[PDB]
Amino acid sequence: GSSGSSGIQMKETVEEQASTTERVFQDRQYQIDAAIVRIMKMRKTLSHNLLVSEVYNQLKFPVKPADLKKRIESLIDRDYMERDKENPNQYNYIASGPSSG
Repeated sequence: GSSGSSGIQMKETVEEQASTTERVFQDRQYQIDAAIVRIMKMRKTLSHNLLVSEVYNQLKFPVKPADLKKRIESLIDRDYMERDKENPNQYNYIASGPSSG
């Protein structure tokens, strides 16, 4: 949604410390799931290699194999992508929604 009864909406901060924050936990999962939905969508049908490759290009940060894979599988079961009867390496687009360009 939106901040709510707010005037301006724009935030941005930069921190350089080995330590790990908590907000970086949600931002990550989103960065991935988002990059996947965006990629898959645009590509009616994409494979694992083509996927992992595209996603990485969209993410300027290294992602773990457990998280990445998990994100995919889920999405697929989230009525977003389907595994080609032939091989589970290929995923087709199913999500329903209008588009402009």
